[PDB]
Formats: sequence, structure tokens, C-alpha cells
Amino acid sequence: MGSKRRFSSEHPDPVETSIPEQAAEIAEELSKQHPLPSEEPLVHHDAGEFKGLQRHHTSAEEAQKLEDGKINPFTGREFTPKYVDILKIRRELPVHAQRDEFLKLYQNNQIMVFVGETGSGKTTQIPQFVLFDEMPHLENTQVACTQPRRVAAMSVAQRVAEEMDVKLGEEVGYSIRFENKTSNKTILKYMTDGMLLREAMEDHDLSRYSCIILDEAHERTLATDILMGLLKQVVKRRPDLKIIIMSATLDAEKFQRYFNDAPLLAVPGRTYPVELYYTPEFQRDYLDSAIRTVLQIHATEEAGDILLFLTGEDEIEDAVRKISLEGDQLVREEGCGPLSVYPLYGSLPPHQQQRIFEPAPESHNGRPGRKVVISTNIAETSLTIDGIVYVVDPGFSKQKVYNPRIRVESLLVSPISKASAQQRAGRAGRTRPGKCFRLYTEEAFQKELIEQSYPEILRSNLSSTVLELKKLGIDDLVHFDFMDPPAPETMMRALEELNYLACLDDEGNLTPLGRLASQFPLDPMLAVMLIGSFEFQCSQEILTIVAMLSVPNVFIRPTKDKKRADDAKNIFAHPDGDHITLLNVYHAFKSDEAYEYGIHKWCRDHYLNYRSLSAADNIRSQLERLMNRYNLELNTTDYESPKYFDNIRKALASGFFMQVAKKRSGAKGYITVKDNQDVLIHPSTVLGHDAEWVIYNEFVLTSKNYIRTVTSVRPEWLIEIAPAYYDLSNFQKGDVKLSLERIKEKVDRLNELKQ
Ligand SMILES: Nc1ncnc2c1ncn2[C@@H]1O[C@H](COP(=O)(O)OP(=O)(O)O)[C@@H](O)[C@H]1O
Ligand SMILES: [Mg+2]
Repeated sequence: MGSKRRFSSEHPDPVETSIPEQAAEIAEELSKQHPLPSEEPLVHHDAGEFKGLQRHHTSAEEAQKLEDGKINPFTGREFTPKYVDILKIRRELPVHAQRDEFLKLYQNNQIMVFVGETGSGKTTQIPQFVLFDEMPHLENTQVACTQPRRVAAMSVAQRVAEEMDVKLGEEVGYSIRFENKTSNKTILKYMTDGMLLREAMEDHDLSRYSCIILDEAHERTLATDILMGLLKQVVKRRPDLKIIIMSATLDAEKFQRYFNDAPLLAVPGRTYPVELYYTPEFQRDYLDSAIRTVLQIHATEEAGDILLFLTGEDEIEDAVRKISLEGDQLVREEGCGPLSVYPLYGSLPPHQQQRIFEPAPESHNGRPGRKVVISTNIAETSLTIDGIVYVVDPGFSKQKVYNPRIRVESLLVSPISKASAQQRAGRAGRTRPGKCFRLYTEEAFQKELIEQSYPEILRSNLSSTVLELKKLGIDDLVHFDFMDPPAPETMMRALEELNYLACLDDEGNLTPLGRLASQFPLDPMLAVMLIGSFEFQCSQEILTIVAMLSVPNVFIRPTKDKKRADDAKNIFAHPDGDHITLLNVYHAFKSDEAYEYGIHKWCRDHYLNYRSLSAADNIRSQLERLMNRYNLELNTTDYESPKYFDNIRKALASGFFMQVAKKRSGAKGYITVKDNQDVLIHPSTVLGHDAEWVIYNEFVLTSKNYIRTVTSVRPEWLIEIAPAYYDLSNFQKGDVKLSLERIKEKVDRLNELKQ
């Protein structure tokens, strides 16, 4: 890197030998032939209803006047009765008592920090307060409000659209990856932090916004950490941009310092007392204990809804059916009030999200009707369900973990932090004195649980982050002003990986491939695989595989019904090719037979998750549009062609050649090309005899090291496709890999001369 790296046939240029790079160059030239247009202009309504209001000199009183008026200032329409009822209710939120104090701070500072307990009205009200003082629409801009969580962004936008008496997708909208609900009319845009990051990649100054509100900063996601850095600089280049940092942690010092001694507004807490119940003994099996305590609460405690925290969608759906079924049994057998039960988790469709806010069912019984929401930690600080009085806290969540010594992420179910435990308990005290049932000991809470979780950036593989920073035009990656810097070595490794992928050249600059990959909301390996696929004559099939990989395991395997579940899977299963299996299932899911059969019944009878398949369907559609937009041809070859499956395996390889494992000759296990790790094929797939080399999607770390979602690949293909990576010079000494790598190359040379 110091002097220009030299390349040669023995140590080749990864960019020059990248098949996907070749595709990107073809696509780039096509685009350069018909340069795509610019963003459609924003549009707004102005009939003088804002006359008399002066930007940045607004008051709560003036705003209230408009809100109290008969006609909606942002539109031309009469305010509805629904609106007025919602209006008087939300005016009770703690944030309203400080509206004027907030405006003052907003008016006199470019950056401010805003802290308050969840439920106090931060996400719903504040951005509305800003619309009145900022009148962004009259100056041709919007205001962004960023959420770490998709569900918070979607549901809160739906609510705020109601609070503003406008249509969702119009004046108030949301933007999520693969799911956009905005238009030329949108003024207030709730969105994931990931999506604003992506907007910034296209427009470094985020010129479309006059105010950016980074919310739930206390979660310290990668995306908000990056946005905080970026915005700390953008703010020097645009005096017209205002920035609000919102957080639930009444801790602000560190944030204020980071943002050049920015001022702080704190909302006093209004939470009612919450009585804490602990288990006397350690609880080995929390699910059934959680279920038991929900039913006990419902049968014995007075009115008040229940919030149960679980860990993931499968577990949650399982608990929904068990609690639902036992609830019904309690009505008929003991005369309990009705008990409604709702799931909440990351992938829920919007309609279903909205169900959690439904009133508890009325009892015609004399015993209280009651709602149970069974939620992931979305319900920890990201949103509130009015009427919760009881929380059940098993003490676990799904957390990203990184391993520097093995260089790999993995999502594990792990004990929560004490701060998280505190937040969960707090949800019980929003409306009245509540109770929180912790499925662990008081000792464990006081001495075992870690105080605070580490920021995501310190628990992350940074290959996506590096490509993003590069796209943002950041050259000095080491000195990017992170609030908590990652270890330099994780960054270096990411740069190297991106170079091998040919997204960056050896001097750290974007290639045509890197530039194009940055246009897809996908991990670099996936985007590269997709980009190159038309060069392998199978972009239609790679399209579906990438969509299928962007979604949870689709196959349902009940513990008590394994045999039939497996029978069903084998209908689609491809030997030595889990990746092909995904293609089969999706193709069948889209079949006329399936549709004729009744799609939902079809998935159920086939042990398939309709929710995941439908999400894959939408993702495929959105990806196709990107491919049309950037001129990546949609390719396929005849299924009857001896090269069909070959092409697919090769395209997979072009992206995943660094996630390859070779069959251990002596130990009858597997060894990974990168880092030389001993691993076993995950139990969920059966290896065939001719599968000496496999490409794997995932590294799973239970008690042993497993490799999951594998497809066989010919070694000569790896060498042919990624010569720079499969150069024995950088290969450590012997075990089986280098050794049999040499053998492969020998065999390959030996074949040339004869002819
Ligand atoms: N669909 C909904 N989404 C969010 N909040 C709602 C919804 N329906 C009613 N509310 C009410 O409005 C408030 C939403 O507060 P929220 O602005 O999300 O605050 P914060 O962001 O500070 O946790 C809750 O206190 C609740 O009383
Ligand atoms: Mg909020």
C-alpha cells in the first residue's frame, strides 16, 4: 500500500480477475448511455394558513392556535373529529409541558440533545413541534426522524399520520429497506437509521432535509453511530440544517461533549412505582415459566394488560398459540375473562403490528378481559402500548456478538443488561402502579447481569460499514470521528476483504463494482454475487437465491413433527446444494399449483413459513427494480442444460469464495479456507460423497463450530474465479488445504499441455 502494489500471474489483481467487476463495467456503460433522471421535486400546500408564523420565532401558543383551528394548515382540508379527540389526548403527554422550552433550544442551537423516558412523547410529538416552528414544506424540505427499529418506524408513522390528520404515505410517511411509503407530498419522514444512511450515500449533505432527528440514540446502533459522525461534519457545511439527538437514557454528558457541548433538554420522569417479583431459584427453562406466569397474572390480578418479552419470532409464535389455547381453556373451565394475545417482532407486516394497540376484549363474565402482547425487545424503549400494567421478563434477547480471534459475527440468545432489565420493568408503570415478574434471582439481577451492552460498532464485522464510508467519500477510515472507535484491525480486515471482492482497489478506492454494490441494500458478498450473475447466465436464479438469503429459514420443523416436516422439505431439497433448495422452494411458492391450492394452506401443509416467503417475494421485486435501474440484465439458461447447476454454483462462488470449507481427509470433518477453522456441516444438511469442497452461508457457534447452508463447489472453479484469493503464497502451512490446493493446480496444469 505504501508503494503501489505490483501484480502478476502469480499474484494477480483481484479487480482485474473479478467476473462481477466485468458485469459492473458493462452495466455502467449502459447507464452512461441513458443517464437516469433526478429525484422528483417535493410538493406542498400553501394557502396562507401559516402567514403570521415566523420560522424559528414560533411559540407553543401560536402552534396550538393552528392545531385548534378548523382547517389543517399542512393540507387544505377540514380537521376531522378523530383528529380533535386524538389532539386533546396527546396534549397530555409530558413533552407538551416543555414545548416552549424545547422551541427555545431548537431556535438557538444547531445541535441539541433531548432526553426522556419512553412513553413521554419524544418520537410522536417532537417532530410535530418542529414542523410548526420550521415549516419545512414552505422551504422545499422535509424532516427526518430515524429509528433503529423497522417496527417503530412503521407503526409510529402510522400513528403520527393520524395525529396530523393526513394520509399515510402522503404528508407523513416512512422509509424502510425494501419497503417505502413516501411520496412527493411527504414532509415528515420516519425511517430506519440504515435508510437515512443510504440516502446520505447518494447525497452527502442530505440537502433534502432541514431538520434531522436521530432517535433512540441510546441503542447506539452502527447506523446511528455513523450518522452522528457524518452529521457532525455536514453541520459545518450547512448552517440551514438542524440536528436533534433523542435518547431514553437520562445520561447525556457523553453525547453533549461529542456534539461540541450541545445543550440538553430533559423531560422529568412520570413513571409509577413498579413492584418487582423475582424467582427464588435459577430458572433452567424460561418459556414454560413465562407462559405459566402470564396465565397466573390473568387469573389472579386486577385489570391491566400484560407485556411478555421473548427473543424471536418462532419462539413468539409458539407462545402465542400456547397462551391463546390455554387462555381459551381458562374461560371455559374457570370462568376467566377473555384473553387476547398478539405477537410483536421485527418482520411483522404493518397491519399485524397495528393489532397490538387494540383495546382488551370486554368481559361478559364479571372477571377482567385482558390483552397480552408477546414482544421482542422492540417494546423495551422503541414504542409503548397504552394499558400495560404487568411485565414478564425472562431476561434474554437476541444479541449480535463478534469474535475478533475467529473473525465472525453470530446472533446469539443471551442474558440482557441490567439497564435493559430496568427498561423492561419501567414499561409496567406508564399508566398506573404496576408489577414486573423477573424469571431470575434478585442476586442475578444485582451481580450477574452486565451493566450496559456494548455499542454495535464494537461487536461488528465492518465490511458493509467500510463500503458505506467509502461511498460517503471518507478516505481516512481510521480517523473517522466515531463516538466509540472500532479496533483498527477489524477495519483493516474489512478493507482487505472488500479488495478481494474487487469493491475497492488496492489503494482503497471504489471500483465500478464497489460503486454499483453500494446501490444495493445488501451485504457486499451478496451484492457482488448478484451483480456478477448475468455473466454466469443465471441472474434470474441468483436473484431469487439472494432474496431467499435475505430472509429467515423458511422451513418449519416442529420438534414433535420432525419426520413429516423433513418429508416436506425433501420435496424441494437439492443434494449437495442448500442454495439450490432455496431456489426450488421459492419457485414452487410462486407456482400456479400453489396459488390454485390456496397459498396460505399450501405453505402450512408444506411446512413453510408464508411470512418469510412473502418477504422474499417483495425483496426479489425490489431487487429486480434495482437491476433494471442499473442495467443488470436478467439472465437464465435452459434447465435441461448440463451447465444449469454449474452456472449457479459459480455465481455463488464469485461472491462467497472467502466462505469455503474443504472436507477433512483424515478427521472426516471440514476445514475453512479463511483462518483455517475446523468445523462441522450443520446437522440441518446431509453431505454427499463427491462434496469435497463447499461454499457456506453462515458460521454458527453453539458449543461446536458449525457451517450452515452449504453448496458443493469444484475447487478449480474457486481458483478460476478468485485467483488473487486462491494464491498459495498467502496460504498457511499444509493441514489439508494448501496441500490439496497445490494438488489441484498441478492437476490443472497437467491438463493443458496434452492437447
Ligand atoms: N400507535 C401508537 N404508537 C405510539 N404511541 C401511541 C400509539 N397509540 C397511542 N399512543 C400514545 O402516544 C404515546 C406515544 O409516545 P411516543 O411518542 O412513542 O414516546 P417516546 O418516543 O418518548 O417513547 C404513548 O404514551 C401512548 O399514550
Ligand atoms: Mg420513541
